[PDB]
Formats: sequence, structure tokens, C-alpha cells
Amino acid sequence: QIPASEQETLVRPKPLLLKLLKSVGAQKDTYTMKEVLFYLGQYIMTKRLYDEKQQHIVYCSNDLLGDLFGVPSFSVKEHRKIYTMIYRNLVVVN
Ligand SMILES: O=C1N=C[C@H]2[C@@H]1[C@H](c1cccc(Cl)c1F)[C@]1(C(=O)Nc3cc(Cl)ccc31)N2CC1CC1
Repeated sequence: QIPASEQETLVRPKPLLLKLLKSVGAQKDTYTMKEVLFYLGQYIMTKRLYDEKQQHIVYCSNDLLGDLFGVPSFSVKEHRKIYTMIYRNLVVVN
């Protein structure tokens, strides 16, 4: 469905994404998509936004992540949707 190559994509986060990334990882100008997915996953888990028991839904209406993605919640199974929400918060570099 999603190619493995997607995770090699180099990105420059927009300010609000960068702000979220900085609460879980070291700041730098450019990230891989692998890094962005890892750091956002860690952001979600540390802050207990993920309800794994009960439908694999992340609940983010009470959090900055909700502002980033424009949704009150989403399913962690919907990978293409997740990539699209992340993409709108960054600029791809070559
Ligand atoms: O399938 C999954 N089930 C749980 C994992 C993983 C999911 C995931 C992994 C690769 C690519 C995509 Cl698009 C993907 F969604 C991920 C992840 O590893 N990083 C991340 C980041 C955001 Cl913003 C949302 C969900 C996840 N989840 C973290 C759990 C704390 C919710």
C-alpha cells in the first residue's frame, strides 16, 4: 500500500510541527519521514493520546496535535490519511 521509500523522504517542518518535534527530539533543520513518524508516535504515546484498547484511535482534540492535523481524532490504521495530515505541516526537500 505505502512504499518503504516514503520513510526516506527529507522534510522541513513548518513552525507548529517543529514545535511538537522539539518536545520529543533534538532540533534540526531537516528530518526524514522516518524521524517525523517516530517523534510524532513518541509524542502521542508519552502524552497517552492513543487508546489502543478500544479501536486504535488517537484522540487529539485537547492537544496541539489536533491543531496540527485539523481533526479531533483519527485511526492509527489509516496510514495514507496520516501521511496527508503530516504533509500539510511540512515542505519536502528534493
Ligand atoms: O500503525 C501504527 N500503529 C501504531 C503506530 C503506527 C503508526 C504509523 C507508523 C508508520 C507510518 C504511519 Cl502513517 C503510521 F501512522 C504510528 C507511528 O509509529 N507513528 C505515528 C505518527 C502519527 Cl502522527 C500517527 C500514528 C503513528 N503509531 C504510533 C502510535 C502512538 C500512536
